[PDB]
Amino acid sequence: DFRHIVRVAGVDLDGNKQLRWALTAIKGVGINFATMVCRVAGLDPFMKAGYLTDEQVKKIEEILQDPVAHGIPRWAVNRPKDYETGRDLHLITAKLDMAIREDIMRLRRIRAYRGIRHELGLPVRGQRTRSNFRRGQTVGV
Amino acid sequence: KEFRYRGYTLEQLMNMSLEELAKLLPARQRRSLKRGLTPEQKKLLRKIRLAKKGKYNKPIRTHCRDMIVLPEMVGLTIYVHNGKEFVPVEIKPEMIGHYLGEFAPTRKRVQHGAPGIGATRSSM
RNA sequence: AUGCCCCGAAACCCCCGGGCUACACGCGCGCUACAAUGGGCGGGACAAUGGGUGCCGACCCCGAAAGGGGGAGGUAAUCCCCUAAACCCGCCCUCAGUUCGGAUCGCGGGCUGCAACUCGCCCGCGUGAAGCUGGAAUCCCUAGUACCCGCGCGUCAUCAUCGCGC
RNA sequence: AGCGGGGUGGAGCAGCCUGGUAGCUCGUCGGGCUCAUAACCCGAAGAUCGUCGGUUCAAAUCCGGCCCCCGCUACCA
Ligand code: MET
Ligand SMILES: [Mg+2]
Ligand SMILES: [Mg+2]
Ligand SMILES: [Mg+2]
Ligand SMILES: [Mg+2]
Ligand SMILES: [Mg+2]
Repeated sequence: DFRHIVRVAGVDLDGNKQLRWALTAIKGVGINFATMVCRVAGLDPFMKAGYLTDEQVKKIEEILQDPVAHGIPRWAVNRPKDYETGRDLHLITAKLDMAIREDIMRLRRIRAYRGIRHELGLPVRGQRTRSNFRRGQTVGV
Repeated sequence: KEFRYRGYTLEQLMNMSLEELAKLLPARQRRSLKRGLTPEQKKLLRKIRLAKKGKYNKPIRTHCRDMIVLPEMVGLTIYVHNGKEFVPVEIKPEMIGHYLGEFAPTRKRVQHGAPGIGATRSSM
């Protein structure tokens, strides 16, 4: 029955944690989204992650593939209105990382202001830079 | 490798009404278009359409840093004032939805020199 | 307000776009924390000062939220802002960079305004930096005072980690 | 060519005989105190140890050949 390690979607999950908190180890799933997927799958969010069966893991991964098709609202995904296809998508792990990298690269290609700010490693959302954001060594007079 | 904005090609974006296009832009651009264009932007758009028709074979220079880039503007070159000069901008398809002023920086990049007298407590 | 000296077709009067918001670095005053003298979820209690016609808006309907469409009463001891938080009860977490901390960044939705890129504020999902109590030094305070907790007005089309008060 | 000695932050020593931090004075940078300067107090950067191996749970130094340096002597083309 109990397993101290369970692997879901290429990530090893603790078996002693509650399922809702165990699922947060996946990059791209927070506590709220995990609770949503647990409720959609018809599983108690407070159950130990170590009591899962293979069919339940398969169901969870299937839900993670296309959450909108399984009843999750369109405003709860982490990439609505995709730039290429125009659909509402949810991404995790490597695909999420490369999507973010592609967004920043697209900004850099057209030489937009935010692209230059990303290149130079400077604040992007309009902060002041005279006092804070200091990371370096003191220069002598 | 072709360009698509929400699953639509550039030609499909060309044959769209202004109201139809606004449903694909983000919230800020949709609100700005819903409130209408300022008279200066009207004159600039008239010049752009005239250039597209095959007339007005002259450089296009403007002060309208807050004009939203539209699909019908792709392929031209526009000179946007940055405070003291007009810099050339070549409009690419991936610029749809951005303000012109985003491509004409107003400040020069900083290269720091030696700290002067009074920069530290002991130097005063 | 005002003497003298200067400019007097510009150093006067308007309009457009920028800047005062830059960033190897030194310093002042603060906010948020480094967790159990807690974090989260559900439930239960008790204020005062002030302000309102270019305005305050109860009550009904739509929306997950921010918000949207109508709209009684009020020139005010009459109507509205206005059913505060710290506090108490039950359940989960048990000393861990974590169910502590929330900086930074991606996508999407809104409001004010003639205009939101430079350079505004709000909401949803995602991401998850330093920080594990602080050297030499140094500040405020004697009673409904200090500490801790929120609220009102000024500024104000929109914007409060501020000032003056409760 | 023979004999002897040691190579330790920017400088000068500890650090090996008795193995447990790479430590002590000066120097550079930053902050305190003062109306301000000097004196005085605090913090930080800076030598992964000069290469391999033997010892040890543990040392560089305890030892060994290499890297070059320093001192003395021999040395009649
Ligand atoms: C002196 O004696 C001389 N000739 C010796 C040899 S020189 C290479
Ligand atoms: Mg200023
Ligand atoms: Mg937390
Ligand atoms: Mg902005
Ligand atoms: Mg701790
Ligand atoms: Mg001094």
